[PDB]
Amino acid sequence: YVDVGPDSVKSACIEVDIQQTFFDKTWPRPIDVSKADGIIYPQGRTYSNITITYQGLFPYQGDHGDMYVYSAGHATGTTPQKLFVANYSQDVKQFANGFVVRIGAAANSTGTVIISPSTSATIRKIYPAFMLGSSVGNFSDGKMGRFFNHTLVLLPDGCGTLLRAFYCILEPRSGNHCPAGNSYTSFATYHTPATDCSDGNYNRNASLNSFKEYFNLRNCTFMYTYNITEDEILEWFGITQTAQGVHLFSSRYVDLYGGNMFQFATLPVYDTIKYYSIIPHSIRSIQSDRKAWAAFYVYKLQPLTFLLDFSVDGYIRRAIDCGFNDLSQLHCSYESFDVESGVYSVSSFEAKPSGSVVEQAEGVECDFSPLLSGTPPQVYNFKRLVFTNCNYNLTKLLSLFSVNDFTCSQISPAAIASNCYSSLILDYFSYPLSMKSDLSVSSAGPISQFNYKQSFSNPTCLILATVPHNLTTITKPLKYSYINKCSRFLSDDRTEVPQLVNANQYSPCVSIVPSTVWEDGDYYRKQLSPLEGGGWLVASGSTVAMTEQLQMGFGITVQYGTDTNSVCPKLEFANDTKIASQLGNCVEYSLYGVSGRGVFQNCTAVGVRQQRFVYDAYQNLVGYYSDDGNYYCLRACVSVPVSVIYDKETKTHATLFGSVACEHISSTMSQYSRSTRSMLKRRDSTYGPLQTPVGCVLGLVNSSLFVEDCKLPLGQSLCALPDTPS
Amino acid sequence: PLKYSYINKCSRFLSDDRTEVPQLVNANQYSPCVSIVPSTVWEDGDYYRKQLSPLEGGGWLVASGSTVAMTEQLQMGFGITVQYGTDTNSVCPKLEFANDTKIASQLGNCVEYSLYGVSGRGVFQNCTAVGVRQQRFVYDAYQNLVG
Repeated sequence: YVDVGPDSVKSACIEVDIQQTFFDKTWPRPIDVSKADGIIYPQGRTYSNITITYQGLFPYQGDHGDMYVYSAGHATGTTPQKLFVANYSQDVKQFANGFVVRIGAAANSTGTVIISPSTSATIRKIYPAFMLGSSVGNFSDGKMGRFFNHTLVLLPDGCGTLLRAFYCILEPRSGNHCPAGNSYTSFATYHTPATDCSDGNYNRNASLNSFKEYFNLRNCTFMYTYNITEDEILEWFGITQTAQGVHLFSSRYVDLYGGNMFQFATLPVYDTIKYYSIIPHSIRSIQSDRKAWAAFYVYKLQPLTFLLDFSVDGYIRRAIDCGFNDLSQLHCSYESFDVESGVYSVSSFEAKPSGSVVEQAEGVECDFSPLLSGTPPQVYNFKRLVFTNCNYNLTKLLSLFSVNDFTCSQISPAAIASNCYSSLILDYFSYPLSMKSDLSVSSAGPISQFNYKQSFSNPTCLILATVPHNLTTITKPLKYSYINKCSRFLSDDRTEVPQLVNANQYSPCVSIVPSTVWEDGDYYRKQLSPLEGGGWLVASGSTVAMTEQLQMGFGITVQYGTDTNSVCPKLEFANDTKIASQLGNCVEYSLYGVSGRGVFQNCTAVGVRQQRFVYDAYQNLVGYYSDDGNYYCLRACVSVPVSVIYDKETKTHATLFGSVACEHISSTMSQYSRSTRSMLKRRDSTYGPLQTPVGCVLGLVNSSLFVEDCKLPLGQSLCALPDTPS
Repeated sequence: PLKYSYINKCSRFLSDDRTEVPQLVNANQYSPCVSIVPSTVWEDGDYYRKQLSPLEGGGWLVASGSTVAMTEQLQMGFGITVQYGTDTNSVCPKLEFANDTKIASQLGNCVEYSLYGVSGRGVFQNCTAVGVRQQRFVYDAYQNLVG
């Protein structure tokens, strides 16, 4: 393992007190995508002074981030004491596609000491520490953030000039206030700046030793160190986790001024990261000497597309988060930072459909009790079960067997249980696990040639299983057997023609074949009459030795109908709101397994009743002749068409919703079209909708003036008169 | 190894002890069940279960495995894959550059080339570097190398 050096001197750890209420600040920092905030440089490639679009993991433009700040600990007079820290040890996050940070964002300024904030000390850049891993949990004291197995360590050590990476296992300590000891409160690490960070001695292991104090290093597999230089200018840093390991991106390595992050380093850790947390730290500074520290920000990445303004210096100087809003969408769609003035359609509102109702059942159980006894048939002797009007829980049925093969076609193995159908059909037979080779829907084997064919008109979930020793009512055939020949000899006794089995049907030769094949290679022949077209029917079969536990095969298929969809899963309707009468929005629904969403009203039944569902020329439901005696007319679902009126000289715009009317328009909305419409809110944070002859709009003054040339015409005699001219 | 062995089950039981959902292995990654599974499967059909916390979303992790008899000479499997990068194409075959003309400076015609495995042919001249350095290869809007 890694040469970690010496262990901690004492079992006890400096006591940690949570003072998190002192750390509250309101210093949010939204991503300015037009300054390329948080932009990681493209991986190993650049472009010249051009505009292009690109997709990758990037923080969303609207994010103001999560902010953290570190402080000096407990100290009084001329000495350090305990660790007065925030609750960062308990701050377990889900790792989410990597993240980027701002370090030193508030540096070269002033703030407060935090824990002693009235001091109003000037603020300086400070480097964050982190831990990541695949598993977290409670400490023996119930404390959050214990990490399990190997963990990913990030810590600056001593000064910001040294950075460490580790991949290692933590060992808790049983001393006073320590991770196994039961006087423990919270994790923390610390720096002792009075002797650390000396200009004749930067303590290369300061922070790690203060870490060692709480946890011994065990199974250290990775270690890296980096030489860094100090600079109060803000830097960007990013992490990703990939199949090629974790990668480290930074502006410090390459781009001090533009802030683009380049892949400074890589890691060999191929373990999935599920959890991400920020490590607590304290400065063991003298009370009289306390100093304040600059705020730190972090932003999670998302799979987003951007328009990118590369400079001739190869740095992205501006960008457009394409999906951030409608205007951004336009810029991105035309790959420019200045779309020409005009009126443009944008994505419609989804109209926020309401939570679902159903009309499924009433019904009886789809009792499967025939499967519980006797010898299941030879493959040419199929026994079939068909259910209608009934409710089931197939997992209870499945518990009765040990399934050694579950495969399906046209449906997931889960979905075949979850879905309602008009019929549920099951074919079952004896079938060993030696010959279990010839069952598939595409099999060309003699099993499919003469004994079974499965139609592709329906989804089908095939099962091979064995019978448990406590299913004593199940019995087994003397051998497992099948037809391996079924052809007709010509009346001239030379030519011969096979009769392949029809889908879901018995081959004709079953009429001459014995219920089981007594001996392998048994064959039988029948002379055929002139009424039968002449010739001889000729058939034969083969056998497989019996097994100590019976082996079984099941073919299961389902049929979807219209008003006959009455086999369903057992309802979970208990403890729920009354259905289906809400009405209401275009409510999502499942009516006897007929699913979709839509608007309904009580309205004039039309021909013909007892068909339930009647559809139009495009097979869209017209309405439902309900069981409550009301015909419910379907009025589908609604959306709001919307467009942008853009005057690029003033850099302003208006919007239209039109025929929807201002009854459905309000100062805020969530239906939705875009995640924000802040581009309108630039002024319309203070304004309501206006109703017009084309219909409801935003961003407009009712001037009612007359215009000689609209410039951006609204049709009819309507007009978007320009905002105040330059 | 004493036997060759593998995982044949890795699913999570629902907290109601009826429904169960499989956790299939991710491409090029370990399945989560390796955290409870032993380094080798000691006996064919060995199975192990872990109750999952509410922090873990509840339920039980359930896993099992199977074994194959050892062979007199060891049998091995190798999965080998390669990644193509841009300016990172630095794993190559050993060069056969010995006993050859000086490269790459000819210039010359549109000379055929392979620059760190970046291949094609083209004309080159010494000319005004553009942003940004240490990306080596910079391309146009159609992903054609600029220089």
